[PDB]
Amino acid sequence: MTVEPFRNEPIETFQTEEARRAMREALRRVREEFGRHYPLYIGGEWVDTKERMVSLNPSAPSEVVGTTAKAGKAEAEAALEAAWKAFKTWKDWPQEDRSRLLLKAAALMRRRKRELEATLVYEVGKNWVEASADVAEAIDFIEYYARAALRYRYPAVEVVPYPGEDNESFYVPLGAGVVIAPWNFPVAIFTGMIVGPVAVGNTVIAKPAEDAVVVGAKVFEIFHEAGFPPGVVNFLPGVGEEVGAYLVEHPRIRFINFTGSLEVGLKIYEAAGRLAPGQTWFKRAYVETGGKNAIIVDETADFDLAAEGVVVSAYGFQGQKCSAASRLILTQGAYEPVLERVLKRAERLSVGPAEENPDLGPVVSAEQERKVLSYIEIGKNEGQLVLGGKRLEGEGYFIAPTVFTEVPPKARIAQEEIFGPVLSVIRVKDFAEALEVANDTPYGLTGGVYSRKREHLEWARREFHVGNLYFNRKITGALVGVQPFGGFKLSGTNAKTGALDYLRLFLEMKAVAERF
Amino acid sequence: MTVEPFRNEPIETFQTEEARRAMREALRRVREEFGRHYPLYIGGEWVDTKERMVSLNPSAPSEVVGTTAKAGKAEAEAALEAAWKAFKTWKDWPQEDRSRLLLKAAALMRRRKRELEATLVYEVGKNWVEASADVAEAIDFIEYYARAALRYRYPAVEVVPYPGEDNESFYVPLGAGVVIAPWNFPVAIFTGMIVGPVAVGNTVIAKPAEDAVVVGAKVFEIFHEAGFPPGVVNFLPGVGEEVGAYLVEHPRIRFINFTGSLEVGLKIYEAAGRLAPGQTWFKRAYVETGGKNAIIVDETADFDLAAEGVVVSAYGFQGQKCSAASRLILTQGAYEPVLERVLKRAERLSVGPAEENPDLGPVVSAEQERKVLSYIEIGKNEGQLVLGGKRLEGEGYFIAPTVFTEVPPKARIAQEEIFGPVLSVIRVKDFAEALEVANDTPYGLTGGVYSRKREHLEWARREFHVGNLYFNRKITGALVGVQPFGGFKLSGTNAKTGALDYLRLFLEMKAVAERF
Amino acid sequence: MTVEPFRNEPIETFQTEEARRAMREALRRVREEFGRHYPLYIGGEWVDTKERMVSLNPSAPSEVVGTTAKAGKAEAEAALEAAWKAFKTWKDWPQEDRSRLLLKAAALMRRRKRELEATLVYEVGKNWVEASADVAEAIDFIEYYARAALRYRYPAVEVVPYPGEDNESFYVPLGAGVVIAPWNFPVAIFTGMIVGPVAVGNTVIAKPAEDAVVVGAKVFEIFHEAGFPPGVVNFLPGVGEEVGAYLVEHPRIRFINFTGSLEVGLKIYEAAGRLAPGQTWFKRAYVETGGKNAIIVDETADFDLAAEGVVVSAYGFQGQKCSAASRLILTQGAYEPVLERVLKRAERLSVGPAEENPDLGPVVSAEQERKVLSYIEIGKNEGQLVLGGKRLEGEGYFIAPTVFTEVPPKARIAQEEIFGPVLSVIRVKDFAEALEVANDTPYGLTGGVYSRKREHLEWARREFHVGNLYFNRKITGALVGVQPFGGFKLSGTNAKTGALDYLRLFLEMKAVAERF
Repeated sequence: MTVEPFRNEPIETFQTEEARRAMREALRRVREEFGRHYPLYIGGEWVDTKERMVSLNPSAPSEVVGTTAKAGKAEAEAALEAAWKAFKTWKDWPQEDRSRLLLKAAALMRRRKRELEATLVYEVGKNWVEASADVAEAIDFIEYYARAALRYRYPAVEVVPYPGEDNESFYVPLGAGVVIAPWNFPVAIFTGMIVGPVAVGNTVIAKPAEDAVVVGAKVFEIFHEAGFPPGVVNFLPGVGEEVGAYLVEHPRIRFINFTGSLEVGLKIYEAAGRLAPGQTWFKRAYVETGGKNAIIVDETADFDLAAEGVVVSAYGFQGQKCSAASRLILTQGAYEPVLERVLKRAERLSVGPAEENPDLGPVVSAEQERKVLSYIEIGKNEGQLVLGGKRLEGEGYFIAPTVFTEVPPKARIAQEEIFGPVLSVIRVKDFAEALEVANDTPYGLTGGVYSRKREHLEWARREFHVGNLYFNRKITGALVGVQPFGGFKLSGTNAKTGALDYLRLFLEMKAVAERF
Repeated sequence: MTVEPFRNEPIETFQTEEARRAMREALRRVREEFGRHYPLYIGGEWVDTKERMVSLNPSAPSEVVGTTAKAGKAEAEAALEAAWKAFKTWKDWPQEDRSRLLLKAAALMRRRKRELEATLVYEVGKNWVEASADVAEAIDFIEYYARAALRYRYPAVEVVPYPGEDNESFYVPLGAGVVIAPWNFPVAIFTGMIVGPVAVGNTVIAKPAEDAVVVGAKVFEIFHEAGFPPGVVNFLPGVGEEVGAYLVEHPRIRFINFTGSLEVGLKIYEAAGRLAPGQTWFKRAYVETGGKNAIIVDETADFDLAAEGVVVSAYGFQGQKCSAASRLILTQGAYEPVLERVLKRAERLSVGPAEENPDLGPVVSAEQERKVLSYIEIGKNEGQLVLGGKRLEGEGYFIAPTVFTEVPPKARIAQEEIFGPVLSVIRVKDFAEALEVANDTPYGLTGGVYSRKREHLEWARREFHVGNLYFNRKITGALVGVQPFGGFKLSGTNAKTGALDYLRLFLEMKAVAERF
Repeated sequence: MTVEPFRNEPIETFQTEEARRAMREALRRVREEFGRHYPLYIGGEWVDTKERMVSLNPSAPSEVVGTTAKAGKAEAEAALEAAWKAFKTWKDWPQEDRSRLLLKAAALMRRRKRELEATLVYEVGKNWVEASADVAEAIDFIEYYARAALRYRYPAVEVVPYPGEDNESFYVPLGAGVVIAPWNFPVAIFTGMIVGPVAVGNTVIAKPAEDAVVVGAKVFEIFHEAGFPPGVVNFLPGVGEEVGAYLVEHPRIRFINFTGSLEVGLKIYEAAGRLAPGQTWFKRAYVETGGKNAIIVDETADFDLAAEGVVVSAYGFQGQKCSAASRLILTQGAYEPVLERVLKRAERLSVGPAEENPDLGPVVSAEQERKVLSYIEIGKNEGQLVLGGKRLEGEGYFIAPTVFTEVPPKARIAQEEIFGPVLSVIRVKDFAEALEVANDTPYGLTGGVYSRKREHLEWARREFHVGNLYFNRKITGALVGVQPFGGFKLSGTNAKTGALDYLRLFLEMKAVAERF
């Protein structure tokens, strides 16, 4: 190793005056630039288009936070040509050189931390700490993948020798692929999905989520200053499925890296399985498609600790997380004690403009607002509404922390991903039943258990079928390197982000023998 | 390690009297066993059916090597139920226990080596050494995967620690899957495709190729004797696409491991990408789909060494190998010298009943014979026939070693996998043109270069785009452990068999954190 | 590793206002609970008895600090049955699970640090820092052994392979044993002696020292909350030798872990060597039996540094340490300079109620007071009393720092462990003679040398025969992991605590071969 061992970027808590002052300055700088226009980034240069996209402030939707160019099929094709042209030489860069490029990008991002956080606050409605955790995670992905990539350097494969021959196996990148990023972690996941494949020699065309095109553009400003060769990374903000569909079904797209809804993920995986006219390979598609995550609490748990972790997991970033606790499974002995504590804590949560650092900002868009409110109506017909369930005053998309009790395990609100501040509480007889209910959903991303009984925790370690399980702590905020992130079942293909194994997905192996 | 380091099983050459005596007795006993009936193997027991399948001797098709039961949808469903029931407990076996079971199976297979080789001679027409290499490779897969599986034992993932927490990541098997094996390596690949997934905790339903159902049954006799728990491995010989289609599209099949034609592989990959009604996961499909492999020879090569390697690569097992040299690319200076030597060597090759240990036995079936002969007719209008090109006298499916020269790079016989004793010779100006022609096919499995020029060899190491490349030696016969086997492009998904990476394909990762 | 690398728990110095405030609050909480009664802990539950034991405050013996139940043979038998019942399943727990249980216990103990320290202050008379070091050491043992235990996980033995066979050697725990703990480190050593054996699969019956039964009970409150399965750890406070003798001589006690006086240690080792009626194994007995530790100072030393280290080593916790400097060996050139400095420092030491954080609290009991005063009388007949040697005013067992000079090397006070604040100074001609005198005792636990001469230090490294040797620093306070603790000769069996080797003592090995 030529750099210090990996360490996670500290998440700013803003408990110091300096931190608060720095954030206020960043917020002012960002809003003073709400009128900025960000073009597409293709072949190492910013390319503008006739049509544009408008990004709004979810805390005040009548306020524009920026505009960007709008990519169509023509621009997607141009980006693909640039990506393949770049791949021809980028794949030959020594891994040490590619890793240093990533490290430079991380250093540049770290120096623009407050700016990016403030952009997240205004563009997607994250409060201060949620914003800082997002940017810190992005930095972590860059730092982690830069180091992990070196573990695959030429020639990395362990093989059995043979007399009179040299047998050498090594990894090579796949080619040019497309990244389809989410709006809930538009800096962190957007960055990770791009730099992971790029680190080992692939080139990428990235389509940011419509609701977060501005912060995505700022991330590309960092890639540009870092010096990635033209074509290695491309930025294509767009409206609708045009760009994404064109690339996913393209015969010359080598791989697809996607994080988003199951609905879209299913279509992408199906399309990737088809041989487009003239295609000369089997496409690889990696998809992370959300979950319906539960936290189980039994009668032996520290009820106050459990309540706190549940509230953080259920309402952090307004519950707009694939890892969010949307189900609370309580055994009979823990039902009343835990529910009472959860309600008392939840009712004290503040909701308002994200920049004022409330416990909850607004949901991301009018469409998201419509979906969450629709699920709330569905919930009133399946469970018992005991807290919230209403839209709050203001143009911003403010929704109150909501809790439904007596929810049947197979109810729609207990099975479908709402992606909003809505928690469904389910009462069960014992721990065995808690596990059965926890596992009975089409998903398997995150899960948690609050209990002091060792046998219950170890039982869950072996039987709570989720990719990321947490005991006596929140189930959100997986840290790069510490907790490989990815799920089972309909939560995706188990592409563990923030783990050594992630990079292997973007490599193929060659074995070369020479008989002397 | 608790066993000796892995070593490849020696391939018998039958040069000693002892080896010849043992082989003659084995061949006689197998022949005297002609007509035997082998049932299906489901849930730890042999289960017969009303309908049956017949396996013929390609060297004398009027002879019935044996018959087997015929599985339908009902039997497939029963096998799937047994496989999932077995998975529940098999996945919990300590890895050391599962690995010892594999080692036992390898010891049992080793003691039945001559019998298995003799069965290959009669059922699929392999001469003696081709048969020995096949069985040796099967033993190698078992020995290799038994050891490789231990490298993934609980808790195998390297993670970054975090204060006040235990963070443990580990691998777990996927579930019950289906294996669709080829007829050309019915002991080796059949075995490898099954024991790899099983070694790490998965359960399998195996469908042998129609032309090799008898030897597949004998491999299952070994699995049964070894003691694999009921349901862990299941044997389902069948006719047509019924069984395979039913399982590949089944909502309860977790993964598909396939080796065969590109036509079938494309259909399987597409089907695996769809969510069958009620399916609760994204299916994994691994496919190895053949190739159009070339050997390049330039003017600096040892022409005699090259000619020998080309003949072995092109005509071994009648060219019925995904790794077979079906293209010979000669630079201008090497054209006449190498072609003259190849023709002289090829015309001396003996062809006849496999039991006689000829250089070439028969092709595997009447349909395969028809297809190869059809391609020969096509080739006559594309290139210049200079050797063979016809069926020989006899009931067996005997085809003479065939050579076409001055073949256009884009001719059908220079692009499509014939899978028969047909070599297409292409004349190019220089090495650069040779590499261009070598890469210009939809495949990328094996390739070779005969040259003394270091710069050409190293150039090919970087640019001859195939998964398994060989210099100054044959391009067939990849050894387990020594040469990870798998290709690029339409040759498949690059699932490298006989390599540590192979087992990772049949595992998913879980990350569990406990905050103390 | 799944947790951060081991680090020693910092020892609180109470130099901050917060630390002092926290201690004062803990002291108040502890004394407000002086009326508490603590039962025995058997089979996962607190079990009370008719008879009780009273624990007194050595700084004010008329004040009761708590009462506990009193175990007899019947309770010892009940605990033994519970321990064996638990062993049957506890031995099968994955090591990772057992280690996590220890880590939980450490976290719980860390959260109750001040409470435990305050209990040590009131129950055994430790001043503030001595109390904090004790609790910190206990936490260290738990953290260290939890990690060290994983180094022995299945299958940990390195063996030579053999053809056609699997040869696997692994460790397994012994069974149920008894722990007999000391009163001088009633949290640290009490904890270490228990959790070490327990971590690798053994079960334990622990008998706390009579003078420290209350703090021992509080440690068990931690074990109970942590969740050790019923029977794994048992608490049996008792009076006299009844409980200890019954268990040590029991045919069903597998091992004995003891730390205490040589008198008792000799009897335990002798008893362990006998086969009790019906016994089916050779008992293992580990004993740490004190010492008569010396610090040598030659004429090249930093006299001020030496004097400070000597005073700390001789009078820390009133000299009631197996590692305490009870002999000061001075070469002629260092005699006057060092003795003068030692006397000036020692005469400034404060003595009084432990809660006021004096340099010295009271000795632990009336019996200890009687013993120390008796040795002081013996000393007046062997050496020259130059400092202290008197009981101070107050009901508390306050004894002044004492120094005898011109002490013959073979005098009783220069050979027998006083375990009180009594230092014997011996003058010698040169370093060679210093080593001879240092080695001429029946013990060999700790020792120290203050010198700047490299040749003298390295000479001592090779010839000062003690298990724990220190150069130019105090000879007490061995840190877990840093300084494996244990001695030679009559100081014990050299069971190095806080070292990887410690756990091996509680394991036996099995070798299993399978011929395939």
